[PDB]
Amino acid sequence: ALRFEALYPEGMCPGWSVVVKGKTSSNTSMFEINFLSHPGDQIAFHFNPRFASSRIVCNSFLANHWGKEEVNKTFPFEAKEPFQVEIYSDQDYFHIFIDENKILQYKHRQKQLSSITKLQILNDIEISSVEITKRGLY
Amino acid sequence: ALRFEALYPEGMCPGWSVVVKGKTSSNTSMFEINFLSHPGDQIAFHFNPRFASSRIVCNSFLANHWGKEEVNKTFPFEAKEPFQVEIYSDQDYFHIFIDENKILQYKHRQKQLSSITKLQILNDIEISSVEITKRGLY
Ligand SMILES: CC(=O)N[C@@H]1[C@@H](O[C@@H]2O[C@H](CO)[C@H](O)[C@H](O[C@H]3O[C@H](CO)[C@H](O)[C@H](O)[C@H]3O)[C@H]2O[C@@H]2O[C@@H](C)[C@@H](O)[C@@H](O)[C@@H]2O)[C@H](O)[C@@H](CO)O[C@H]1O
Ligand SMILES: CC(=O)N[C@@H]1[C@@H](O[C@@H]2O[C@H](CO)[C@H](O)[C@H](O[C@H]3O[C@H](CO)[C@H](O)[C@H](O)[C@H]3O)[C@H]2O[C@@H]2O[C@@H](C)[C@@H](O)[C@@H](O)[C@@H]2O)[C@H](O)[C@@H](CO)O[C@H]1O
Repeated sequence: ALRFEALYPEGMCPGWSVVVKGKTSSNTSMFEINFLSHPGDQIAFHFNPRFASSRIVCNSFLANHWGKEEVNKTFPFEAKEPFQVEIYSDQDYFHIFIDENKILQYKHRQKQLSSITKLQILNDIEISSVEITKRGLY
Repeated sequence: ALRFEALYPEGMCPGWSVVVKGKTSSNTSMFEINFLSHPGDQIAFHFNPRFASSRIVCNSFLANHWGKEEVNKTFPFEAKEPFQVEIYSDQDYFHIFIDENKILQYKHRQKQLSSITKLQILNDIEISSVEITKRGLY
């Protein structure tokens, strides 16, 4: 189920942060935050915390296929407890912070960063806030 | 021109805050922030700062007609200068704060508040941030 979508047609990458606060409803489901590129609604970045297995799966869906999964060594979420996830893009990575701690980086596979105009948040997350902010590049 | 859209299908009213930060590009154009209700994409609240005339026009577009304009001349904007607009809904009004000053309140005309699932930001605004927060008091 779609919980939140945002569209910024001029392209929200690189140099933008998405900050999502919320918590899961279940102990053993999952949610995803996807960054989609236009045209095609390809998934440039899929961030998928899976609470049954305590694994964060990251991937891209390009040319009608999922690529190689990048699975983080740790799982800094707790089911049913509030978290903050920030995803910030630079020229080379999506950088993921959870509760203000740097957790992982994911190298861009879709290189056409300015085509990433759409954010979707799906499945088991009760959102308390979404912030989309133009940070720039440092 | 659509600059930003957000969809929150469970309803973002009442008790949510939307904070928009940005600046205009022109000295004498205009932008609008619209809260839309589903089904129908009716405009529950249209917030339209008009820089040529220094007037904030507020209205609703329901049953295929604009209603009575509620116009504020406080116009605490300056062309090309960063601003912060916060729109917070309670059970009775949309409350508007600009640069942390309360400017106006607008009584709900669309009474089906939970049907307000969509935010659109159009025309002459260069967005630097959009934040959408439940329990908009915090
Ligand atoms: C079984 C399969 O086809 N793939 C397994 C991997 O699961 C997919 O992992 C992807 C990330 O690498 C996505 O998370 C994907 O789900 C998303 O995409 C699909 C379309 O592909 C749907 O839109 C989902 O709604 C969306 O979340 C995962 O596939 C889904 O879950 C699988 C377990 C399976 O039930 C699929 O049918 C379902 O679409 C899995 O991570 C990997 C390791 O276990 O094994 C692959 O086989
Ligand atoms: C001329 C007219 O039809 N209406 C005048 C008022 O202008 C409209 O004001 C509305 C709020 O009360 C909206 O701001 C509207 O613009 C929005 O909606 C229209 C569709 O109705 C379009 O989608 C626009 O893109 C959108 O911003 C205003 O109408 C627009 O501006 C007018 C000046 C005119 O050019 C219209 O054709 C255009 O749609 C105006 O504020 C009022 C002042 O007294 O006079 C009304 O007649």
